[PDB]
Amino acid sequence: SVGGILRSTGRYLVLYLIIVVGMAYLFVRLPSSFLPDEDQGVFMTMVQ
Amino acid sequence: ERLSGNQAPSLYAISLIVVFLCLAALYESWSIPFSVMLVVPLGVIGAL
Amino acid sequence: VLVALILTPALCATMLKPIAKGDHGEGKKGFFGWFNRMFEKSTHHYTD
Amino acid sequence: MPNFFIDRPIFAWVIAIIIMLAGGLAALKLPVAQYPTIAPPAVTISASY
Ligand SMILES: CCCCCCCCCCCCO[C@@H]1O[C@H](CO)[C@@H](O[C@H]2O[C@H](CO)[C@@H](O)[C@H](O)[C@H]2O)[C@H](O)[C@H]1O
Ligand SMILES: CCCCCCCCCC[N+](C)(C)[O-]
Ligand SMILES: CCCCCCCCCCCC
Ligand SMILES: CCCCCCCCCCCC
Ligand SMILES: CCCCCCCCCCCC
Ligand SMILES: CCCCCCCCCC
Ligand SMILES: CCCCCC
Ligand SMILES: CCCCCC
Repeated sequence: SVGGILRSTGRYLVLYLIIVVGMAYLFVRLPSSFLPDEDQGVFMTMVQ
Repeated sequence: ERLSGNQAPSLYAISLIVVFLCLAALYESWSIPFSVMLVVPLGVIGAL
Repeated sequence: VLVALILTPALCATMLKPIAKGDHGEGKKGFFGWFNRMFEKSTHHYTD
Repeated sequence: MPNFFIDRPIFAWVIAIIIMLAGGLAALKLPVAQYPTIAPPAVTISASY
């Protein structure tokens, strides 16, 4: 399979630039946070 | 929030450059390092 | 001392021009020719 | 060690660039002053009658 891939080269350079553009796309759209807000078996209710 | 913020590209830029240099020392080549460093997107795409 | 043991030898071996046997820069023209003649002369004075 | 880096000039260059990057980055975020703390520390008790 790889023996065949190494005769192609140029086809797989395009696949790579697609993967990079795909990666670059997903990274920008994926929202960022710091640390997940975890359930800790407790919480409080303020009455004011 | 006011005292600095987002020094991540700054630090991951020099992280790439030090990885490049270390590989350059490993192979004794300014070019062969790229054959390793191009796999970075292959992992990131699946995570994303 | 680390630079003189690591980098300086690497630079001397790669990016330093070959000096022909006998040449002490006396053959050079302009100021440096005079300085090399003066210094090689003063080196003989000093040793004697 | 010198013989090692005569044959491996890129390795020799890599050590030099990392030291310079490490230094340059450290230099930017160092404090600036005329002197360090050279004067000995002093405590004062202030009372009033
Ligand atoms: C699933 C993730 C999707 C992203 C892409 C992942 C990479 C693709 C998966 C590996 C598949 C490679 O499959 C491999 O392809 C090459 C051609 O490219 C074939 O190679 C064939 O064609 C080439 C030229 O066209 C000939 O020189 C070669 O002698 C012939 O055998 C191999 O016989 C095949 O086994
Ligand atoms: C700033 C310190 C740099 C470390 C240099 C590492 C030297 C490796 C050379 C090994 N050897 C002696 C066998 O040549
Ligand atoms: C910080 C810049 C590093 C420069 C490295 C150059 C390596 C080539 C050596 C000279 C060859 C004749
Ligand atoms: C730096 C060059 C040293 C030159 C020394 C010259 C001394 C010559 C004096 C002879 C007196 C007997
Ligand atoms: C990139 C060049 C770094 C060397 C210069 C260091 C200067 C430090 C200035 C102090 C800023 C607070
Ligand atoms: C061939 C040109 C010679 C130049 C002489 C350099 C100046 C001498 C300084 C004492
Ligand atoms: C810092 C001293 C190095 C000695 C290596 C021979
Ligand atoms: C040859 C090893 C020397 C180590 C310098 C810290």
